[PDB]
Amino acid sequence: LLLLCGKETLIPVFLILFIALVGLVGNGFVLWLLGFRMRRNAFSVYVLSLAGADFLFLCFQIINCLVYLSNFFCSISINFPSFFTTVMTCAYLAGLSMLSTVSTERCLSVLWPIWYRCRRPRHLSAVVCVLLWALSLLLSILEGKFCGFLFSDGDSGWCQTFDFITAAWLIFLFMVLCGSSLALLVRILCGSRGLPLTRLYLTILLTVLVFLLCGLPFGIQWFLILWIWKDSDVLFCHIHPVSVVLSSLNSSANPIIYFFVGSFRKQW
Amino acid sequence: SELDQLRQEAEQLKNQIRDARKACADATLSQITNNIDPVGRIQMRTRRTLRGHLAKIYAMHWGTDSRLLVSASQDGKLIIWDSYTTNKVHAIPLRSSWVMTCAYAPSGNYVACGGLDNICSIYNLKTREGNVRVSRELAGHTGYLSCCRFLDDNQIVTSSGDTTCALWDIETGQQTTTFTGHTGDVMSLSLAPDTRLFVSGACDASAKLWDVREGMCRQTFTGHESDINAICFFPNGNAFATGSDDATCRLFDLRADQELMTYSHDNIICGITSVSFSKSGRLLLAGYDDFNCNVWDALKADRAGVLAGHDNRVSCLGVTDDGMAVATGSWDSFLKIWN
Amino acid sequence: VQLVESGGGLVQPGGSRKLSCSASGFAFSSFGMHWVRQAPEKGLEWVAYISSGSGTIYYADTVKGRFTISRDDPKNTLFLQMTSLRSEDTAMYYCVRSIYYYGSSPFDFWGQGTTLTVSGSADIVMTQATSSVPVTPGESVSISCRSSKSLLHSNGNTYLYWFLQRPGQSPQLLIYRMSNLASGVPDRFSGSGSGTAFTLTISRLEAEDVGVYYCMQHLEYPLTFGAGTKLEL
Amino acid sequence: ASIAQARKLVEQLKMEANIDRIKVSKAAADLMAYCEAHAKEDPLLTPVPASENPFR
Amino acid sequence: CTLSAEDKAAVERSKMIDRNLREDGEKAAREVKLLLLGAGESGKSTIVKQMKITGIVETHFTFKDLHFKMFDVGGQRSERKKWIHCFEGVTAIIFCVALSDYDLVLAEDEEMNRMHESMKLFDSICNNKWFTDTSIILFLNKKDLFEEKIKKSPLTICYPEYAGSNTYEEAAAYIQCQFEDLNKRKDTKEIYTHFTCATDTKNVQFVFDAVTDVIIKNNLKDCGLF
Ligand SMILES: CNCCc1ccc(OC)c(Cc2cc(CCNC)cc(Cc3cc(CCNC)ccc3OC)c2OC)c1
Ligand SMILES: CC(C)CCC[C@@H](C)[C@H]1CC[C@H]2[C@@H]3CC=C4C[C@@H](O)CC[C@]4(C)[C@H]3CC[C@]12C
Repeated sequence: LLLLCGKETLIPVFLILFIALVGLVGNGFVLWLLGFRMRRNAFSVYVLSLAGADFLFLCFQIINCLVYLSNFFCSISINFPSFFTTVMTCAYLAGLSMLSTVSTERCLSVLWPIWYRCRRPRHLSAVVCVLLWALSLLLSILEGKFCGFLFSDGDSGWCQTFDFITAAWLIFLFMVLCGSSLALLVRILCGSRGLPLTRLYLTILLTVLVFLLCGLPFGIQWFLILWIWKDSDVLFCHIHPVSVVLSSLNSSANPIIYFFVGSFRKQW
Repeated sequence: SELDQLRQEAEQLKNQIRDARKACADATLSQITNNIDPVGRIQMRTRRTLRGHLAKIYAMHWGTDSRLLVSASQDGKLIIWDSYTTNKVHAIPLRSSWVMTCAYAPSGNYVACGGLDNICSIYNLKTREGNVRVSRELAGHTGYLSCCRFLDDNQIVTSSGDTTCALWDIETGQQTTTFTGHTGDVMSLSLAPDTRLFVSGACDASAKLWDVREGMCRQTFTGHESDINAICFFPNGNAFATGSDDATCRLFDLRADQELMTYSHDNIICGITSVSFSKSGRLLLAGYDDFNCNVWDALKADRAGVLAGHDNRVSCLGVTDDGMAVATGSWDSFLKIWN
Repeated sequence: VQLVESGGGLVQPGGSRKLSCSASGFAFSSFGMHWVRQAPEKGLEWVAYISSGSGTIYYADTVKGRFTISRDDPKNTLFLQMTSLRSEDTAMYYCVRSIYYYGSSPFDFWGQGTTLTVSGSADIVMTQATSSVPVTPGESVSISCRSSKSLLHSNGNTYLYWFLQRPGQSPQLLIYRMSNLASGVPDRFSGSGSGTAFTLTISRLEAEDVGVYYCMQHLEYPLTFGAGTKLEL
Repeated sequence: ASIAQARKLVEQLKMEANIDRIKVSKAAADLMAYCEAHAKEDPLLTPVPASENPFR
Repeated sequence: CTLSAEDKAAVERSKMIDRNLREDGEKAAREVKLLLLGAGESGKSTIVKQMKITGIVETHFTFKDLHFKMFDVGGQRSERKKWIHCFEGVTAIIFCVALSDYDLVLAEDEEMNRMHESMKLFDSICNNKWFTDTSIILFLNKKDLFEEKIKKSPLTICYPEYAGSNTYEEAAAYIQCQFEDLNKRKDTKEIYTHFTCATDTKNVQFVFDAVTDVIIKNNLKDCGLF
C-alpha cells in the first residue's frame, strides 16, 4: 500500500521507521517492566495491553516500511501476506479502545471514589481488556475478510458497510474519551481540595489532543475518507503516509505518557 | 548536699576511667594496619530478589543453615524464604502489623517478632498440624520491641524502647533477667558468638556490654554523637561495630575498652540503619538512608564497595553463617541477595 | 492428626464405589494427598495424588481414566471416585498426607485404610532384593534397596523414603530423603547410600521393629515402592 | 530517692573502673590476626567461583 | 523444567502463598488508616467513644462502605522519632486539641501551658518529613467548656499577643488560625478543622468527608495521574 506513487512517499517512510523503532523500544521497555520487573496494579493491565497493541502496530509498520524500502533501494518486491493488514488494524483498534478505557477508568476513579477503592472487582481490568481486544479482533478479521485482505475473497458492498461500522466505533471511542475526560475535569476543577490542578488539567487535555490528532486520523482516512472522498491517487499518496506518521507518533507517545511520565519521575 | 558529693565522686570515677583507657591507647588501628594490603574494589552483584512483601521491610534474619531467612514487614506478614530457589516456605500473619524486629532460632524451629505492641510473639515452625502456630507471647516490656535474639529454643534476649533489655524463659513466659542502665531507647542488640555476652546500643549514644548469667553491665562504650541504631559483634567475639545517626560506624574493642576505628565519609550524611561483618570480619557492611549499602574495609577504614540496588532506605541486612551472601532488606518492599 | 478412610466392601466387577477419607486434627488445605493401595498380601502401590489447592493431579497408569481423586477443603474430606472396578482393584486403600516445602516431611501420616474387595517401563523400579530376614532382638540389621535410576537430583537431594508396616497397622514413615529421620522415630534407624543403592540400618533391634520395610522414590511421578522386606522374630 | 540512683550509678562506675585493659596495639594486632587468619574462608572477600556458589 | 517432583510442589506451595499474600494486600489496601494524636486530656478518648459507638491501640469502625482503622499511640512513652515513620502512608492524622486547656498549665512543669504543648506537638507532626503530604483532621475539642471558661479568663493568659473579643467565636477562630498557621509549607498538605463537644454526632461524617479527598488523590495516583 506504499508503492502507488513512490518518489513522493520517501521522507515519511524514514519518519515512520525512526519513530516506529523508538516506539518499539519504548513499548518493549514497558512490556518487559510491567510484565516481569514491576508490580502491577489494576491500571497497569491497561497500560500493558496498550503497549502490546502499540508493539504489534509498530512492528507491522516497520514491516510495511521495510517492504517499501526493499522495493525502492535494492528493488526486491517482498510479498509479505495481506492478512498482516488485518492484524495491524486489530492492533490499532485495540490501542484506541485502550485509550478510551484508561480515560473512562480515571473518570470512574474520581466520580465514584469509594466504589473504586473498595467495591471495584480486581479482575475487571483483565475482563475489559480481553473483551475490547476480542471485539477489535472480531471487527478486524470481519473487515479484512469482507474487503479481501483475508484469502482474497470479498465483496465491496459489505466491505464499505463494515468500514463505516469501524469508523462509527472510532468516533464513539473518541466521544467516550472526551466525555470521560470532560466529566473528570469538571469534578476536578469544581470540587477538589488537595490536588495538583495544573498538571492534571494539562495531562488530561494532552491525552485528548494526542488521541484526536494522532491516533484517530489513520482510522478516519482508512475506514471512512476513502469511500466518501472518491479520489484514489492524487490526494491519497499524500494523506495516507502522513496519517501513518501520525499513528506511529501516537503509538510512540503512548508508552511515555501512560507509563514513563507517570512512574519514572523518581529518576529526575 | 550529699547527692552532689556523690556526683562529684561519679565525675572523678569517669575521668579515672578515661585516663585509664587513654593510658591503653598507644597506637591506633590505622597505624597497625597501615602496611596491610587493601581489599580491592568489592563488586558484589545482586543474585536474588525476594518479592512478596507489600510494605516496608523492617527486619530480616538468616537461619543458621545459610539458606532460610525470615523477613518481617508492616503488612502484618513474616515470610520465611528459601533463598536458593526464591520460594516462600511459610508466610505467618501477625497479630499486630507494627513489627520492628524479627528473629530466627538457631535450631530453626522458632521465629520471633515484635514491635509497637510491646510483645515478642514466638512462632512455632515445626508443628505436626502443618501450619505455623503462636507458641508463646512475651509481655513485660513497657516500650516497643526493637530487637529480639534467640540463644536457645527456650531463651530469648529482647531489647526495647523502655530503656531495658530482658532475658526471657520461653516456656514459662517470664523474664529471667532484666538489663537496666541505658537512659534512652535500646535500639539494637547483638549476641556474642559464645552467647554469654551481648552488646546493646541505645539512643543515648551509648553501647553497653552485658553478662547474660550475672545480669550486669560490664563495660560502657561512648563515642557516637547521636542514637546508635545498629550493633554487631565481631566474629572473634572481642570487638563490635556500632552504626548510628551521625553517619558514622565505629569499631569498639572489648579488652581494650575503647573505640579503635571510625568509618566516616564526607559524602555520607544520613544515618546508619544496619551493620554486619563478613565471615572473616574483614568487611564491615553498613546499610544507610541514602538507599544503598557501603562495604567498609574494617581494618583500614576505607570504603571498599557500594551495594546500590534499593529504591528506599536499607532497613536491615544480614550476612550468612556460611559467609556466602548478604541479604539486604529495605523500605521499597524487597530483599536482595548479594554475592 | 487423624485420617479415617470410609467406603469399600463387596463391589461387583465393572461396578463403582466412592472412597472417602475424613481428615481431623490438621490444617488439611495445605497438605497434598495421596491414595496408596495394598493388594491383599502384596506390597504398596501408589494410586493417585492431588495437590494443595487441587492444582496438580497425578495418577498411576493402572487406574488412569477409571479413578478420580478430589478434595473438599472446607469439609476436610478427600475422595477417590472409582469406576470400572476390576478384580485387580481388590486392595486396602490408604490416605497419605504429604506437605512439600524446603525441609518438610512428605508421606508422614497414613490413614488406617479401608478394604475394597471387588469380586509402565518408564517407572523407576525399586528392587528390594531380600524379602525376608529372620532376626533375634538386640542385633544390628541393615535392609538394602536398589533403584533402577539414580535418585540423586541436581539439587543434591536423593529422594528415597523408608516406611515400616507393623503387622495389622498402617505404614509409618521412618526416613525421608535417604537420611533424615522422621518425627517420633528412634535413632536406632539410620539411612545411607549413593544413587541407586540404599541402606536402612536398624541398630539394636527391638520387638517393635518387626514388620515389612518398604523403600519408595519420590523423584518422579508415578511413585513406586519396593516389594517389601519382612522381618520376623 | 535521687541518692539511691546516684549510689547505683557510683557503684556501676566503680565496677567499670576496676577492670584490666590490654593495650590498643595488642587488640588491634589480635583483630588483624583474626582477619588474616580467616581470609580464605570468606566468600565475600575473595570472589567465589561459580560452581560452588549457591546463588547462581 | 529441571526440577524434581518435590521442587515443583514447593513452587506450587510458594505460588499459593503468593496468591494469599496478594489477596490479603488487596483487602488491606481498601482500608482507611488513621493516626490519632494529641496530648493528654485533649479528648482523644471521647472521639474513640464517638466513632465506634500498653502498646498501640487499634480501633475499627465501618462508616458508609468504608472500613476505618484508628491507631492511638498515646500509650508508648518513648522517643517518637524512632517509630513515627511506621505511620508514613497513613491516610489522615486525627489531632485532638482541648480548647479548655488554654489556661490550664501543665502538671509536668508549671512554666508550660497545655495549649502551647499541643501547639508544639502539632508543629512537630505537621512539619515532619514523613507527613509532608498527609492530611490532618484537627479536632478542637470541648467547646462548651471553652464557652464557659472564656467568659472570665481571657485568651491573653495563653496568647498575650491576642487582642479581640472575650466571646466564643472570635477566640475559637483565633485558636484555629493559630493552629493552622503552624505549617512551614502550606501547599502540599491539607488541614481540616472541626469544633467538637461530647454532644456532637457528625464528627465521623466530617472525618469521612475529609478522607474522601485523600481517597480521590490516591485513586488518581493509582490511575497514573499523580
Ligand atoms: C488505480 N487502482 C489502484 C488500486 C488501489 C486503489 C486504492 C486503494 O486504497 C483504497 C487500494 C488498497 C485498498 C485499501 C482499502 C482500505 C480501506 N477500506 C478497507 C480497501 C481496499 C478494498 C476496496 C476499495 C475500494 C475503493 C478505494 N478507493 C481508493 C473499493 C473496493 C474495495 O474492495 C471491495 C483496497 O483495495 C485494494 C488499491
Ligand atoms: C481473546 C484474544 C483476542 C485476546 C488475545 C490478545 C493478545 C494479543 C494479548 C496481548 C497482551 C495480552 C494482555 C497482557 C496483560 C494481561 C494482564 C493479565 O493479568 C491478564 C491478561 C492480559 C490483559 C493479557 C490479555 C491478552 C493480551 C491483550
